Formats: sequence, C-alpha cells, structure tokens
Amino acid sequence: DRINTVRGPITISEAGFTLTHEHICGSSAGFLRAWPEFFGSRKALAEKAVRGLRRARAAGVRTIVDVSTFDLGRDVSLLAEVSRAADVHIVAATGLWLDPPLSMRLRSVEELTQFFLREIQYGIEDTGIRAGIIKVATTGKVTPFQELVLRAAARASLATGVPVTTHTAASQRGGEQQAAIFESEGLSPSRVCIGHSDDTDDLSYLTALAARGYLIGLDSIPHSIRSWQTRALLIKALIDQGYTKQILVSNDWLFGISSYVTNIMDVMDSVNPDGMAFIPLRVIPFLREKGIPQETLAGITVTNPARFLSPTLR
Amino acid sequence: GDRINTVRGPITISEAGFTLTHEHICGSSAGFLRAWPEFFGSRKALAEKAVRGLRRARAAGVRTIVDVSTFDLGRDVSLLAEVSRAADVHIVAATGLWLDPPLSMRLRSVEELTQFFLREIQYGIEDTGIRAGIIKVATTGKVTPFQELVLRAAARASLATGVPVTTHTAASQRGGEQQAAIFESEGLSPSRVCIGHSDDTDDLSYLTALAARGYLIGLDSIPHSAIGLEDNASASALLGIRSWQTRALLIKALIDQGYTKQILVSNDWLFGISSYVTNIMDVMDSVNPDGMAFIPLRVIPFLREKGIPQETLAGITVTNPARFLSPTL
Ligand SMILES: C[As](C)(=O)[O-]
Ligand SMILES: C[As](C)(=O)[O-]
Ligand SMILES: [Zn+2]
Ligand SMILES: [Zn+2]
Ligand SMILES: [Zn+2]
Ligand SMILES: [Zn+2]
Repeated sequence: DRINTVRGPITISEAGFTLTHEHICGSSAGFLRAWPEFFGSRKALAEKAVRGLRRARAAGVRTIVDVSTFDLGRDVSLLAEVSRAADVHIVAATGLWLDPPLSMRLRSVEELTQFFLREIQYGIEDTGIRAGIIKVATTGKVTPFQELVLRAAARASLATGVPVTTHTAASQRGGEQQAAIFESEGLSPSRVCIGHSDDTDDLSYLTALAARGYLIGLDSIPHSIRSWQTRALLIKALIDQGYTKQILVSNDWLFGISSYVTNIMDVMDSVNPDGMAFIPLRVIPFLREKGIPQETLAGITVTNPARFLSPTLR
Repeated sequence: GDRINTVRGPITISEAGFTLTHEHICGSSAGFLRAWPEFFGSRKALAEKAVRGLRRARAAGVRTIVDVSTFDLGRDVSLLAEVSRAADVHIVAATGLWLDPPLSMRLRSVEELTQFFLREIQYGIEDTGIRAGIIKVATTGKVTPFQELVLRAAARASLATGVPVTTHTAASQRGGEQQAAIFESEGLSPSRVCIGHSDDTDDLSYLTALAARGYLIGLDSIPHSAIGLEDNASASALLGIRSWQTRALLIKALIDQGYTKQILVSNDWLFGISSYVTNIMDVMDSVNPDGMAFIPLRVIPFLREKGIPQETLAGITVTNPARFLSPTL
C-alpha cells in the first residue's frame, strides 16, 4: 500500500512513471562529506542533480529509485534535498554493493540482516528516512561474503516485504547463482529484480528467469560496444514472449561519480546528454515505433514498478 | 612553529604535556559510526565510554592523545571533539589513509591525494573546521602501487605544512625501511616521520638503524598481548603473544643504545572497534583494563624500576612528542 521515500511515505498511485535503478551520486561511504570539492562542491552537485531530475520530470518521470547503498556513498540528506527541489519522489536503498569496508566485510549474516533491517524499519543514519529497497551485488559465481549479503537481504525482505534488486555481470549469467541463493532462503522471485540484465544477448537466460517469476532489470540501456537500440530490443523480445509484467527499465545514470577515474562523469554526459531522460525520450518512442502499444509501455513503466516496490509478502 | 592543531583548536606546544602519540577513540570505517551506531551500543554509549577512559588517563597524568584514525578508519572528528572537551584531554586528529581505502580513494592520483590531505590540514575536516595535526599512512609487506602514492602525497603535504607523518608497519616485515626510502626520495626529513608499531619486533638492528637516521620510533602497542588467549585465533593474530614487558623492554633497549630522543611510546588503545571480529573490544578490555592509562600506570613504573631516570622518561613522554608534533619545515 505505501512506499517509503526520502520525503516520507507515498501511496502506490502517487509513484507514477518510475525509474527503478538510478543514482544521484556514485561514490563511497563518507566521501561526499569528507571531500565535496571532488565534485566542485556539494552545492554544485546538488544543483546538477536538481536540473537533471527536473528534466526527467518534464519527460514524464515521477519517481526514481536510488539504488546507492552505504558503500556507494549514499547521502540520503542530499537525496532529500534534491527530491524536494525537483519535486521527484526518490526511494532510497539499503544493502551492500561491491566496495564494503572492513567493518562490513567482517560481519556475520545475522549482523548484516540487523543493519539492513535498521535502514528499512528505523531509518538511515539519524535522518528518520527509511529505505524502500535492498540493493545487492555479486561478481563471478558469488564470493563467500556476497553470499552472506544476499542471504541477509533475503531475510530483511522477508521481514518487511521490501523488494531486493541486484547488480550482476549478465555476460557471466550471474543472475542464476543469485536466484539459487534467494530461493534457498524462501524468498519469492516476485520480490527480486535481477539487474544489469541488458548487458547480454542471451535471451534464453532472461526468459528462464522471467518464467520463474523474477523481475528483469533492463537498466543500463544508454551505457554504450553494443548499441542502445540492441539493448532496447531485449525489452521487445520479452514483451513478445508474454513477460511484460516481468520487465523493469532504467538508465542507471548518475549526476556525480567518484568511484571511478577522474572526469568519467564528463565522458558519460557527452555520450548520453539526455541523462535520466534517455529512457522516456529515446527508448519509449523507439519501442512505439516498433509497434509496442501505449498500454504495454505504461504497464512497464508505471504498473510494474508499483507492484515491485509496494511492500508485500504475497 | 610552536602551535599545533587539536580538535578544540590550536594550542601552544607547552600545553601538550604528557602525550600518547598513537591512539584511537574508535577503530571503524568511513561512514560506519553514523550509519550503524548500535553496533557500539549507541553513539552516546561510545562517547561515554571514551570519556571515562580519557578521564582515567588524565588522572594518571596524560594531557594529550594523538588519534591516528584516518578517513578509512572511520574517524568521526565531531566525536573526537565531544570527548576531548568532556574529558578535558587534548586530541590531535589525523589525515592520511590507512589500509582500507574505498574505491573513491583507491582510484585517485598522487596529486589528488595531496590535495585531500592538504584540505584536512589547512582548511578542515569535513564541514567541522577542525584541522588535522598529523598525517597517518599505512603499508603492509612490500608497498603496493597505491600505498606508494599515499606515502608520496603524505610527504608532499608534510613538506608544504610542517605537519608530521606517522606510519603503520608490519614490523616483522621490517616495513619501515621501504617507507623511509620513499619518504627520503621525496625530500622529507626523517625527523618529521614516526615509524609505527615498531614494538611488534625484537629486531634491535632494524630499530636502531632507523633511529640512527633520525626517524622517530613508535613503540606504540605496549599492552597488546594475547598471552593466556592462545586458544583465540583472532585475538592472537591481532595482539601477538609477546608480553607487554617484552614490548616495554624495547624502550630501555633504545635508550641504552643512545636513542632516547627518537622514542615515542603509546598504547594504541581504542574505545570501540568495528573493523575486526565482533567481541574483539571486550577481549582487549579484559587483557588491559587500564586502557590508555596503561603507559603511565604500568609501563612508566616498570621502566623506573629498571633504573631509567625520571628525566629520561619525561623526555620521552613529553619532550619527544612536542618536538615531533610542532610543525617544522
Ligand atoms: C554503480 As553501477 C555501474 O554498478 O550501476
Ligand atoms: C587500527 As591499528 C591495529 O593499525 O593501530
Ligand atoms: Zn551495478
Ligand atoms: Zn547502479
Ligand atoms: Zn596500525
Ligand atoms: Zn592504531
């Protein structure tokens, strides 16, 4: 019924057109606070994000899910500020990505479950802002620590109804091992989005996951040696197979980046000047031109994220 | 010249008094104390514990500690300021990087890292206005490419500000020699550098050779010992199984070799720890219930009894830290 955002709870019907995998800033824990000049300034980064969210809004977007975890340097205070100024809802994430510090890597599954629960049930830091999604990430065949993270994420999800969303290497079919771990925990696939799934041409891998009830996160379409149109046709391919209700689409864009080489943000913006508006301005019309009907597109961009984000244990 | 940055502002170096040069309020990770304070019970619980412990150290004669927690050890300078003020003990904060840099640090150039260290020294840490008075760096065995960048940025920051450098070593690996070589290649004076965790080894040839070059020698983990705890693999790995007396004897050894002016002594204690196994703080607190008061209450009398003059012990615990911390270029 209600989804937590960085400005408080909203009803399902208020979410509207939702981008389910995005970032205000891709960074590291404490980094934005310790070295804001890395981004010019905190004000400059905020202003860029407000402009970018208002552009997304004018292209029809009403909500984004920021899947920046603790170790991606999530600053929910920043998220709240730019959400307010852009009038775009932002759902914040708990979980762990691929750069956990020692204080996280040395935790038990039980400890990590408490941490994820605290961010969902109590709030993030001292802000009272509660996470509405759990983000996790794996590499290869899943490390021992990543297995603990996935199990902790399943248990937090099962306690709260909040969904899980993942980082994979699609070229390694990494969703398969993630699914196996989630199902061993008793998690329903309909609570899970297997993400970065547009980085493959292996349709049979995606269909098999969709048939098992997973949400398929076709979430990095503008990250272009495959063209974006090729990635976008995976959306059409899953629709054509009758799995429209399993599709989630996004840009995986960011407004600031420090967890990579300096000035990569500049390179990225020059390649995709549309930013988070790439899905609604380029991918949706491309799909219309391929004959996908309005009702289907609305299903994918409004109905599917609402069903996914609404906390549910059914 | 004669003023040093503390988390309550600049003090003249005559106000530093008895100084523990390698300590921690909390051993953690960037962002961690603010995201998960319940890991330590609560933030208030941790602050209260630190204040009790610092007040006891103060009763025992300690006037200043140097908290050598960096960004990636989860340094929260607001917490340092809160507990410094309440215990009325000076705390010097650190910039630099330890052994757990996140990607956003690991991918930076030497010039970027230099700017980051200079920001924390010359401008302030985060938005607090509190300036670091020391640069902490760390290496393991062979220095990694990234650690080499960190050590060069530290040297450059020190040369620009006069602020000293203090290091983490694996002393069993004679790590200070690789560190010293890099520092000297940048033109850094050894008198601006403390080679830390040097009490982790009994190799007096290694220690005296560094001392002879003008390095400060950090004998900084004296109460660290898992003797009696040999069935505890994690505590043994961290604390070692050499006795505190064995560690303390290195202080007398370096004095006896003529290097009194090169010795810095500390506990390397902490009031909270998240960057290791859960329960390690409780284990440590049972090994050493004196906490940071261990140096003045145990080690100083031990050395006296060996016949070391009071004046020598006062030079080590007061004069050497003052000379080390006073910005000098
Ligand atoms: C921060 As990412 C490139 O895993 O979406
Ligand atoms: C935080 As330590 C054990 O390197 O002093
Ligand atoms: Zn990812
Ligand atoms: Zn992402
Ligand atoms: Zn150390
Ligand atoms: Zn230390």
